Amino acid sequence: KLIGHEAKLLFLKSFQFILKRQIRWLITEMRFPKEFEHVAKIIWLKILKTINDQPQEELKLQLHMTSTISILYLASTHLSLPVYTCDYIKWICTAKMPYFQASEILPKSWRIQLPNYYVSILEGSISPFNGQLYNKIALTCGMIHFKEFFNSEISCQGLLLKLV
DNA sequence: CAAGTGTGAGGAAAAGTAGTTGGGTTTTTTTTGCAGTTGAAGACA
Repeated sequence: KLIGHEAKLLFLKSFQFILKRQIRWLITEMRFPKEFEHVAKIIWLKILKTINDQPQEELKLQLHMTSTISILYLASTHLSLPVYTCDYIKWICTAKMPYFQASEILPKSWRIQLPNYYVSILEGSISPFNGQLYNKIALTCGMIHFKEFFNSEISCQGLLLKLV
């Protein structure tokens, strides 16, 4: 039950939390060592950097259900391990991601952290429409300045194989 | 043929809050024994 800046801070925090839970199932499923884990961290460390700057009372951040996978997608692309469609289908099919419902957290309490123009909107609101999927991957790249930072973006001779 | 600024709204969701009701205490301001006695109507010198 918190409104305003600090409501945002833990909405921030919770967002922080689930992405991390997302990443570790990431490792278990793909077993792609420290590497997958740490690149993902700093990626959001980088994402956080900008959020603090336009703070004051900037509440444009609260990321969408999609921002998290865009983040993991961007980081993977760095690592260039896989593909998007395959990743998305696999994730939905096995609920590999905690993406769908936001009750996990470790919140019990973050849940009650009331919603404050936030936390309630997190975890499992809806399924992606059209580009919409990327309509934010691009934004994240925008926030990130990702292309300069990370090598070989979107590539994969593996998507071609997957496709044939 | 084609690419590019400016921008209004549509939509979602948990909890609150509405309407309609009821419950709910609350809260509350037929003589059966006795003995005596008074007053009565009636009566009298």
